[PDB]
Amino acid sequence: DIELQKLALKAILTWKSEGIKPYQEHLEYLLDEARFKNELTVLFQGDNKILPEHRSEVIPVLLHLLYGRAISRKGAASGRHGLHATRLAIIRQLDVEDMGSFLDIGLGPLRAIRVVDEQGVRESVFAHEPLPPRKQVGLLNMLEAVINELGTSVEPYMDALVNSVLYCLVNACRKL
Amino acid sequence: MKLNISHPANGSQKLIEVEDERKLRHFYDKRMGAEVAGDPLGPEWKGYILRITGGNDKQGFPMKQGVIAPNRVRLLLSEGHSCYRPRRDGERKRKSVRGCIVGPDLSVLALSIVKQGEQDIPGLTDVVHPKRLGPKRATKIRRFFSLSKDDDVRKYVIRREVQPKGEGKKPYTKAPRIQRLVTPQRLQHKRHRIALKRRQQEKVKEEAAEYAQILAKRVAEAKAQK
Amino acid sequence: GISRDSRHKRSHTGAKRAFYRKKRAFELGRQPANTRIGPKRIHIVRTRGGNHKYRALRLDSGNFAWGSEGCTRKTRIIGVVYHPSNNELVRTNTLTKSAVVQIDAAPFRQWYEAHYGQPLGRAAHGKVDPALEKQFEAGRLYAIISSRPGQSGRADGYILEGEELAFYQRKLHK
Amino acid sequence: HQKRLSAPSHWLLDKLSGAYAPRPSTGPHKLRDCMPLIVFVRNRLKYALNYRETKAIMMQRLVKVDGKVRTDITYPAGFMDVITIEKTGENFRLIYDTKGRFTVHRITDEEAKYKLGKVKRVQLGRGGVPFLVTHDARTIRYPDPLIKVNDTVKIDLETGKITDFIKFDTGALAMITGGRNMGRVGVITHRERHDGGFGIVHLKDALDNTFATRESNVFVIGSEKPWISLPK
Amino acid sequence: RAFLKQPHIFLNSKVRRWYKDVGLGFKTPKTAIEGHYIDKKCPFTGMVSIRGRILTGRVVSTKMHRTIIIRREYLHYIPKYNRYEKRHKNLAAHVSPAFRVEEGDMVVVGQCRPLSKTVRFNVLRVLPRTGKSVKKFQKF
Amino acid sequence: KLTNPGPVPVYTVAGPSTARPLPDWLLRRRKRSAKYDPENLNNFELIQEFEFEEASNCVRVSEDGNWIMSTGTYKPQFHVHNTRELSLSFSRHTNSENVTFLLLSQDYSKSVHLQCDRTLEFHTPMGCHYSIRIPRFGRDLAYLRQSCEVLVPAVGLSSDGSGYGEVFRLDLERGQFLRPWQVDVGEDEPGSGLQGSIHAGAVNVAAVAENTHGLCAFGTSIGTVEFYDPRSKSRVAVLGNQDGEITALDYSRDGLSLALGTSTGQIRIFDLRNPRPLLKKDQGMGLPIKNLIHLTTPTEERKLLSADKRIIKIWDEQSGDLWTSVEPLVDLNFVTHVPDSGMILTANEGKQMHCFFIPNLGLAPRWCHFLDNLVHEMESEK
Amino acid sequence: ASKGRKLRYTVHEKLQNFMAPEDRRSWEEHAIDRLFGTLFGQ
RNA sequence: GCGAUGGUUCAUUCAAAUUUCUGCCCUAUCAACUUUCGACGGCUGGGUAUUGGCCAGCCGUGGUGACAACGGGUAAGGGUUAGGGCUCGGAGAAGGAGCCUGAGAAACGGCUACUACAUCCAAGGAAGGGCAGGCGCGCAAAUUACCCA
RNA sequence: AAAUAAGCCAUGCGUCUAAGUAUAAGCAAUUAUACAGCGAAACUGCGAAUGGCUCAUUAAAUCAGUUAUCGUUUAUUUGAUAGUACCUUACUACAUGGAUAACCGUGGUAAUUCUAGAGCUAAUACAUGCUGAAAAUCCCGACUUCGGAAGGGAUGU
Repeated sequence: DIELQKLALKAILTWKSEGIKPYQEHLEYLLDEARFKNELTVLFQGDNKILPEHRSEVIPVLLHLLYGRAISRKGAASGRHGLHATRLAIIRQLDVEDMGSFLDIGLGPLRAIRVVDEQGVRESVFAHEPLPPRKQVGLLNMLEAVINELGTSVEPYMDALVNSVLYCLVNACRKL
Repeated sequence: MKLNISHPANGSQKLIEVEDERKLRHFYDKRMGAEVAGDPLGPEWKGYILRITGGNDKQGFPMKQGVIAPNRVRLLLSEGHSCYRPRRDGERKRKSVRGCIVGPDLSVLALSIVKQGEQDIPGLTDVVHPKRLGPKRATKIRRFFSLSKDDDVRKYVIRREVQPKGEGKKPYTKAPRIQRLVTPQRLQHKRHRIALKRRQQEKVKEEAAEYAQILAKRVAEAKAQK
Repeated sequence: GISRDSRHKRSHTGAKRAFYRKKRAFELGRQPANTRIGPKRIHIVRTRGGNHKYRALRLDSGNFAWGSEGCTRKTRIIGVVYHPSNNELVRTNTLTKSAVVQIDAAPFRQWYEAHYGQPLGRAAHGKVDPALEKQFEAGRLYAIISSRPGQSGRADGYILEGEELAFYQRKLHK
Repeated sequence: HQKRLSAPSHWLLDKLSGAYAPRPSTGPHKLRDCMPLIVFVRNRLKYALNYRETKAIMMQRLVKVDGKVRTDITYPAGFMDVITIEKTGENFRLIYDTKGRFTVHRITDEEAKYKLGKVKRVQLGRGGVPFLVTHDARTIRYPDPLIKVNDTVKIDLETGKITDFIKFDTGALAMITGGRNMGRVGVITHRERHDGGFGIVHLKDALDNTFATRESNVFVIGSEKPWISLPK
Repeated sequence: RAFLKQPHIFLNSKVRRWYKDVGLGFKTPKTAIEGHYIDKKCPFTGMVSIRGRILTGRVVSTKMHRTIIIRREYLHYIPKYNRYEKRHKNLAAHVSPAFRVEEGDMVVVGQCRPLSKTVRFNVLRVLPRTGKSVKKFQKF
Repeated sequence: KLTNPGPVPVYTVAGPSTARPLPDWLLRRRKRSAKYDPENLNNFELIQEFEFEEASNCVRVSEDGNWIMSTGTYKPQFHVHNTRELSLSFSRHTNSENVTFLLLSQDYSKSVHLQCDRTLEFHTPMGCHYSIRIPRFGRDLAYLRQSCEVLVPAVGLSSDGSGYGEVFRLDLERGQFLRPWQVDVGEDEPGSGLQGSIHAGAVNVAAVAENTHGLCAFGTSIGTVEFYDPRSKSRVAVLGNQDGEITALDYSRDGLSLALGTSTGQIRIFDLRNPRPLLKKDQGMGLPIKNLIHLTTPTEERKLLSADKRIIKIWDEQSGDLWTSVEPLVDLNFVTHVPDSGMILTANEGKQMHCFFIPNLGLAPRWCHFLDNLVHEMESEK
Repeated sequence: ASKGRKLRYTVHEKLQNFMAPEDRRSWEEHAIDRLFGTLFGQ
């Protein structure tokens, strides 16, 4: 929700840290709903790029906010140009190192999931649902965008993506 | 400088004659919208603090907020500004207005009491004035009376009784015709709109299917000629 | 005073003419927009038929087409390199049509390593002309502007590749 | 607000209707190829007397033009518009005569139900669909795929669909609606291309007068097949 | 100068030439089919469309950057003399480099959109004749 | 009104709030349709309609001090503000986006500007006395008052004669272009046009004095500042080879010392007789400095510095210590000061033209007295 | 040759009597010509 | 379910803008004219609703003319065919300069500044720029008519 | 039914339909009370590219015939017209907002809406606008009893 995101960002700025201090103007324009796509290419590929000294300070806040903007259904159009290009324009500009925290906020309960053990199939895991069938669809669309925007650089993140995609696939194959 | 003092929270207002400019010296060099204490004005104003909201100097010129000159200035006023109304659309007119600064040359000072004191001004703080009209749209009636989903605004609307002519007949009630009230006429209008949409899409479907079969028939007859 | 009529100029036979008529609103020509590099400053002009054209005066980003591979991405604009018409637009960095300007390369590089996977500028279908590879190792490509920035409100265009790329490199060397 | 003499010579006005003449409002048919409804009601038919009487006829739903109620007084009705009046129970049709003027034709519902309209152009509209534009500015979506330019169409006028079509043909009788040989019902016997603008046809009447009229000014009416009743 | 191009044809692919016929019973010359010049006011290379009037005539001055002037002669009827008189006019036309140019030849031109203050025509057919200089006369 | 620095405060009394403001159409839509709670007291403007909605180019206050002429970008125009009546006197449109104007008379009754489509436009309050095309492009504009003659620099090399480079000068009593004062710029390609090439060939800044001797100082792109003398019509000096393109040129109050500056961001205070610099300062970042003028707090002397990295630093001359520094939050293209004291008017890239107030360099000017009381109220707020 | 590029020295008619020459020079003309000699060369 | 209002695109109508060949009255006490606001191109862009030297950068050498250009004089018809009749046919709103609306104006309807008249006032201030009529000697001659039927 | 002036002098001078917004403290009423009929004021939409006046003129540039727009804009007219859901808010959301005018009051000035301050209230005015639901809607169609369809791809302008 855009109002709750704005009030939450105001509280994050009430936390007064010098890593967030030079980026506040760039932060609030992402929640201003008319200047999101321009502010994305102001943030990345700009003269005011994120400095790698306090990159460790801004990136969790920024990625929770960009995640919320990628979720929100209100201002987006229909079709692909509505919100599919928005998810693609976030993930195409994100770094592969920040993408780990991006998928960390992406996968809530399926972050620490294990599909395969020393034995074959974990039927104890598979005979249980942690997510709604409504909610897995946006997860799979997001991971499709992540993989199609990453390419080879998935190699440091092999251990969880395949567990997620395999869990949703075999839950569907049980539900046929 | 006579003080046109308004209490907006009670909705009352009163003009007060003030002589002895030594009493009015603390109003000097204060911009519009500034908070001044009314304590050095009079003993009946103990605890009052008020904002200054405008005024008219000598020769009756208005005082627009945001002009740093103390004297009378000659602004160019656009459409949606104060101190000027357009005679026609698109008109920018040069008008003289008094600057924001309260000087000695004023005639009336518009004041607004924001915080009272323990004493009541007898004609100002004592009289209550209700609002002229009640709310018209249903959700503002809902937020006013804090209704739930069931309590059906149409009996919770405000009312007013008037006595008409005809040598003193019965009282008569008046009620403001709620705008955002979902009536079955409104719902049937919505249903007729989406029914027009589905009728148009099925007519496009049938005409497209019949064009498909007729076009296949015509190219079959053309290849039968060939 | 700026107009589009032909009543002030001499004829085909070499004769001037009086032909005095007042300037009319269909001979109307407005003042030029030297679109420069900055943050987005666009003013909307209403025109005949009530139709809006977007006079962009300061622009930052536009999308550029690496279309031999099948992508176009929104990238920023660094500074104009050369202009075929004027030198003052090169001096004061004015974005017009058919301007060769250098742009950023990061989304094109990202899409290359995302689709093919072989990294670039740091099997056989992923293949890059080595001049364009030098542009990627610089991290700043040589694009050309195909959209009118003044009469559309955006500075978009395609990237230079092959013969045009080599031609404008030789013209930069000129 | 044109004068009575500057009004065209084919919707007639006598020495009676004042020095001025009504102009037709903008609509389907052209300006100079037009009969307004007030000239049809009170200057041709004389079912009315005055402008206010014509307004009192028009404003109540008593005059229907091409099967729809036409309210405004100077509505253009140029060519072959069936005009249904229900209180009198008549349907008039507009054709021409041999001299070049408007002619009215009384008819009932069976010939009043359809309209013979000449195709102006065929194109591919939005949605990838072929559409058809007649001289009444009627656009028909999804037509029959042989109905090309200068073909005429029997429009249903209760749904508006295509029912039949007559092809442009050397040997099909036609009606002239323009030019110096205006209004001469005869048979198309020859057609010359003249590519580069303004091609012609050579046309003869029933009784051997050859003349050349332009393919814009022609209008196909039927081979023999008088699908509208030309007045006997 | 900028690199001349046919405006919408993708040359730099790693996986042609656009020439339209003018029509009107004309044939495209081989230089207009394959010859590697690029000109946008050419009716076979550029997007210029020929419509309307179709004229002929004899060239005065071939020596100009792709623009020839035609002296068109005609016989005007003066009623005071009740006689025919010679009247010469000068047209201008943009020249494609597809054809082989001569002086004094009889050239066919065609009407297009205004390409300059004078230039409203393009060459379409050249008839190579041994026509002479300004002393030569023929209504044509 | 804001205050940017800690020790010596400046005051952004009027100015754009955001580096990327929205479209004014969308701003008015959200204002008239949404609910907003603005700072009604401290946020204001001081002169009416002191903006252009695109950008701005130059600000000059007259020697009478009653008129502020300012040229800006969309529907390229110049506003004339009467500063006693705190409003627009008028605004007149032009043919293209203006480069640089000067007032000729003590009032606004005569103006001249060098203008982007190679013109010089002379303006009266009646209208516009007609324009003169300069033959080649121009960079700045200066005025010989004692022998009334406009002199503009030019970029590129001349057509015939010598291949030095040129400064176009026309008298106003005589009316014609006299002769281009010939300044060497360097070598250029023999194969080019007559407007030059993209790399070099530019004279940038022309500076003169109007109360002292008035040596016509020019400055060109190969690090060269030149000196010409009036009544000689010929060269006097060529000096100051630097690495950067010379963009600053301004005399002091005495009539001896020069303050020049280069396109990398290095300023040199020279003497007119000593080749070695009196002062050097390498500041800011690599964006080129634009404008430097000397300004006297009533006892001392100090100097401006304005650079397009949004840095305007007021330096000291007697010690060289950085007195104060302002970040205008946007690109700024021109600086001027009110000749009394205190107020720096800056033409920017943004929508609103912004002006700074130094209480510690001077007082509020004679037309906006209450600015000192507003600074006083902000001092109460802190 | 073309539009403005050659300095056509023509006396301009409305540009003829704009401004009067106002000599504002605080130095006394005898010290100034001695100054321009004693620059970096001398 | 029937309409009213509104909406994207394509029509159509009503227009408007350019644009092709021919046709003006006389005159050589008008033979050179254009390049003197570019004069003829072509390339590139800008601006226009669009083409276009219309405008800006680069270069090429032109363009018209004794078959009557150019300059000068000011005295500024077409269609409908017995006939006559009938029909159609630039600049300004006190003076320059700049701006605003709208599908359509460079409205002159408004604004701003300068210039020039002129009105009210409590002397601080504030609003405004036409035609028609009579006299035009002291002696003269057609209604200040009624209605949109 | 024909009926020079230059200068003086007075007088004369929008827009409402059943079909946008009515709590006029406006009129007129009763047999089921948000509104219902008439409806001034005001907000909203339309209108004024002319009716016609004056006077230095326009010498194939206008204008006429004759073309073209494959080089352009078009309110109004009339005709067709829009397949565009889901896509991590769910431990959710499901009668959408705020402004003002008219109005009510307190005034300033010599100076008419020249207007200031204070309190309201509507929209077809300006403005946002995931949702009942495990479906929707397009192209393919194997198998076929006309059966009507297993399941495959896909998501405007």
